[PDB]
Amino acid sequence: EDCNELPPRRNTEILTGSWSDQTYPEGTQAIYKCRPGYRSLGNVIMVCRKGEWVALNPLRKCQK
Amino acid sequence: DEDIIAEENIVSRSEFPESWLWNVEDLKEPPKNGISTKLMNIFLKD
Amino acid sequence: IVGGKRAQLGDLPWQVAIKDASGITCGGIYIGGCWILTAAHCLRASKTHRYQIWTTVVDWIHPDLKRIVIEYVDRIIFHENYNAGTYQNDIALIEMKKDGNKKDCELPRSIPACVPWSPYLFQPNDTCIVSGWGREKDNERVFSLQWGEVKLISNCSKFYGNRFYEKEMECAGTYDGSIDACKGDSGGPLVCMDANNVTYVWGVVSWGENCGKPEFPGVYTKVANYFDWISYHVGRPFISQ
Amino acid sequence: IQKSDDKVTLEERLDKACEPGVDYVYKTRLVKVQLSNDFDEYIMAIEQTIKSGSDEVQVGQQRTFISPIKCREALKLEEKKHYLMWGLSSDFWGEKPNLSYIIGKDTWVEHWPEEDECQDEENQKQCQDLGAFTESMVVFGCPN
Amino acid sequence: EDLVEKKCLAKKYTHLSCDKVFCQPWQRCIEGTCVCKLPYQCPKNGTAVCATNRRSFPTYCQQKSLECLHPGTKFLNNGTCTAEGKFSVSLKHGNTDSEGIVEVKLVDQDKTMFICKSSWSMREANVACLDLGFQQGADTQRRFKLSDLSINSTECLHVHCRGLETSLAECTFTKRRTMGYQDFADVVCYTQKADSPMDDFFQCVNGKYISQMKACDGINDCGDQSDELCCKACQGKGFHCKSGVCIPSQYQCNGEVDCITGEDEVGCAGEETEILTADMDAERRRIKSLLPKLSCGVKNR
Ligand SMILES: *[C@@H]1O[C@H](CO)[C@@H](O)[C@H](O)[C@H]1NC(C)=O
Ligand SMILES: *[C@@H]1O[C@H](CO)[C@@H](O)[C@H](O)[C@H]1NC(C)=O
Ligand SMILES: *[C@@H]1O[C@H](CO)[C@@H](O)[C@H](O)[C@H]1NC(C)=O
Ligand SMILES: *[C@@H]1O[C@H](CO)[C@@H](O)[C@H](O)[C@H]1NC(C)=O
Ligand SMILES: *[C@@H]1O[C@H](CO)[C@@H](O)[C@H](O)[C@H]1NC(C)=O
Ligand SMILES: *[C@@H]1O[C@H](CO)[C@@H](O)[C@H](O)[C@H]1NC(C)=O
Ligand SMILES: [Ca+2]
Ligand SMILES: [Ca+2]
Repeated sequence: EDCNELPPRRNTEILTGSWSDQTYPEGTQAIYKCRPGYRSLGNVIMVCRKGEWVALNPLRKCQK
Repeated sequence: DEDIIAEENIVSRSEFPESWLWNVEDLKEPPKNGISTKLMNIFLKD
Repeated sequence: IVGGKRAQLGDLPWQVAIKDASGITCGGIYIGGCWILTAAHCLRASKTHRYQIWTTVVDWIHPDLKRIVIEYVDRIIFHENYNAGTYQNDIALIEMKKDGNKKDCELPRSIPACVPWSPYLFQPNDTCIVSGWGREKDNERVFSLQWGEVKLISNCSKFYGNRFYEKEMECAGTYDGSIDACKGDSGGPLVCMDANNVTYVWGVVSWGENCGKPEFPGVYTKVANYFDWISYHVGRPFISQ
Repeated sequence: IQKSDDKVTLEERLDKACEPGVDYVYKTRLVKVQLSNDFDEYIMAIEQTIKSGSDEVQVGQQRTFISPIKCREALKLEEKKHYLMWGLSSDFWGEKPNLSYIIGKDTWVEHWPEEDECQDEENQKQCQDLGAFTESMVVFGCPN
Repeated sequence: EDLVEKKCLAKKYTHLSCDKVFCQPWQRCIEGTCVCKLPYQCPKNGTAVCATNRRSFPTYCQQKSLECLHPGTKFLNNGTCTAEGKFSVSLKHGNTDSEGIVEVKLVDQDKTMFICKSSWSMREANVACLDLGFQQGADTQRRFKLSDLSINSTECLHVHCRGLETSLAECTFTKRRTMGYQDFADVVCYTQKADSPMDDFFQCVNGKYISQMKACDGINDCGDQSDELCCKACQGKGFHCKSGVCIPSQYQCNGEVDCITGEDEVGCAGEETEILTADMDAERRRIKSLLPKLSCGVKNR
C-alpha cells in the first residue's frame, strides 16, 4: 500500500528471494513458498504495482 | 508445472482391509425411554 | 497440591525434598551445581548437620532404592532483610556437601532449573505447575507426590490487601478451579514453561492462607526480584545472562 | 607484603597479582580516613577496575578497607591519594550491607603517583610500570 | 488504541536494560543494566581489529569492551591497523551542518562514494549521525529533499547495520551499480532545542521526539531502543514479545534469540554482492554463539 517496506509476511507462506533492500519499484513480484507441511497448486505470487501490494493468485492458498 | 499438485504432496491410498472396526463399545449413556444412544467417531478406510 | 496426579520418576526432575528428624517439612528446587532454592521461613533452624536433602523422591515410604540419591547439607544462607510478620524476602539457599574426591555435586538424575532475570519473563494467564509434598483436602497425605497445573493471576492486592507486595511476591491460582497448592507443599517450585519449553523457577512457596479453593490463591515469593541475590552467592551461574 | 624498595619490576607485579589466590585487582583513591581505637577504616573510591571479583563495581561508589590499628604506622595512607591494591577473596568481611575489605597478609598496597607527579623523574620508573600493568591485565590478563 | 504502557515508561528502559532485551557480547547483566565487561573476559576465538587510536586488539569483542569502558575509541578497519588508513563520513550539498547528502570515505579506498536510497533505513540513520556529533541519532519526521541536484557518478555503496552500532565503519559495505543513479541517500540529523508538547510527543529516553506511528513498529527510531521496550502491541509488521518489545519482521527465523522469552525462533522451518571491509555485525552473532552454553531445563539426558 506504499511499496517502501518488505512484503506482508504471510501466516502459512514464506518468501523465496534474497530481499536485501527495502524500497522496490515497478511490478516487483514476490513469489511466496509453501511452508513445510502444507500443499498448494503452485507458487502464490504477490505484486507491487505502484500504489499498493496486491495478490496475483487469490483463489490459490496453502492448505494443510 | 502450473496448476497441479506436486507428486510428493500426493499421499497414495494404502488401507484396503477386507474387514475392520473390530471394536467393543459399552452403552453407559443416560437412557432415554430405556434406549442409550452412543455417538462413535470412526475413520473410514481407503 | 490437592487435585493432581502421582508424580513418577521422569516427571518434574527439579523437585527436591528436605526431610528433618520428624518426618518431612517442606522441599526445595535444584538449580544446578551444589545449590538449592527453598523458602527461608521453613529452614530457619540453623541445625545444618541434621538436615537431609532427597532427590528423585518418587513415592515415599517406599522408594526405588536404586536412584533415590540423597545428599548432605553443608551450608545455609538466609535472606537478611527477611521479615517474619509480612513474610517478605522469604528466600534461602542450600549448599550441599560432597566428598573431597569428587569436587562439586554430581547428580545424574534430577535436572537443574533455570533462574529468571526479569519480572517480564512470565505474565498472568500462563500455564504453571506447582508440585510438592503437600496436603489434599486436609489429609496428612504427605505420602505421594502430587502435581497440578495452575495459572498466574495479576493484581493480587484485591484479595489479600496489605499483606501482598507485588515487587517481592506473586500469586498463582485457578479461576473457578479449586486446585490450589496449600500447606504441606511449602517452599516448593512454581515452574512455568516458555515457548522453547525451558523450565524456569518463577517462585517458591512462601505463605498462603488455609487452602481455601479459588477464593484465596497461593502466594509465592517472586524469584526474579532476587536474581542479584542468588547470582552474588553462586558466582554467575548456569543460565545465560 | 612490603615487597617494595627492592627489585619491583613489571614481571614481579604480573606474577604476584596473577596468582589464583588474588581475586580482585583495583586502583583506588583514599577519600577519607576515620582513625579509631578498635579498627582503622579507609573509605576509598574504586576509580578503575583492573580485575573484578566477588564485589560488582560501580566506578563512582566507595568501599571501606578495614585494618588493625597496629598497621597504621607501617604504611601511612593519606587522603586524596591513589593506590594500586590487589587482594585475595578470603579478605572479604560482611554480608553485603557492611561489606568491608581487609588489608591482610596477602594484600598488595602500592602508592599511585598523581598525573602531575608522573612528569617528575623520580616517579618515572614506577609510573611506566603501573600504566603498562593496568593495560596488560585488562586486555590480556592472567594465562588461564 | 492503547499501544504504549504507562508503568514501563516510569523506568525509561534503554538497550542497556536486561529486563527487556539481551545485552551485547561485550557486556554482562548486573541489576537490570548492561555494564561494560573487562577486555580479558571476552572469548578469545576471533579476528584482530583496528580502533581509531591505531591500536590493535586481538579480537573484535575486546575493542568494543574497551570502547565501552573508555568511550570515543570507535572502530576503524578489520584486521591490523593501517598507517594512512582513515574512515570519514561527511555531508555534502547541505543547506546547514545538520543535513545533506551522505558521503563515505572508506579505510580501504581513497575515493569518496555516495549511498543508495534503497539501502538506507532508520538502522543506518541513527548510527550515521552518532559519529558525526549528533548524540540523539537521526530525525524521523524530517527528510531532506534535493534542489534538483545533478549527480555525475553512478557508483553507490549498499549499507546494512543493526541499529546499536557506534560508527558506520562497523557495518557491512558493498558496492553496486545504478543505471542513471536515481537513488540518492539523504539524512536529517535531529536538531535539539527543547520544546513543549502538543504534537504527539512520544518522548524517547534520550529526549528525541517522534510521531505516534513511529513507536512500537519494530523500528528503532530513537537510537537506543526507547520506542520499542514499552509496547503492548506493535503497529506495523513488527512482532511482539511476551515481555512487551517489538522487533523487526526479518528477526524471525534468523538464527538469534531476540526476545527475552524467545518465542520468535520457534517452529522455524524456513547473493553476488562483494567484499569491502568484512561485516562485523555477523561477528556479533558468532561471539554470542560462544557464550557459556550448558544444560538447564533439558528433557533428554
Ligand atoms: C486471560 O485473562 C483475561 C483477563 O485478563 C480473562 O478474561 C481470560 O479468560 C484469560 N484467558 C485465559 C485462557 O486464561
Ligand atoms: C487492582 O487492585 C486494587 C487493590 O489495591 C483494586 O482497587 C483495583 O480495582 C484492582 N484493579 C482492577 C482493574 O480491578
Ligand atoms: C513444547 O513443545 C511441544 C511441541 O512438541 C508443545 O507442547 C509446545 O510447542 C511447547 N510447550 C509449551 C508449553 O510451549
Ligand atoms: C575459532 O574456532 C574454534 C573454536 O570455536 C577454534 O578451534 C579455531 O581454531 C578458531 N578459528 C581459527 C580460524 O583459528
Ligand atoms: C576480517 O574479519 C572477518 C570476520 O572477523 C574474518 O572472517 C576475515 O578473515 C578478516 N579478514 C582478514 C584479512 O583478517
Ligand atoms: C560523469 O563524469 C564522467 C567522468 O568525468 C564523464 O565521463 C561523464 O560524461 C559524466 N556524465 C555526465 C552526464 O556529465
Ligand atoms: Ca519505532
Ligand atoms: Ca530471532
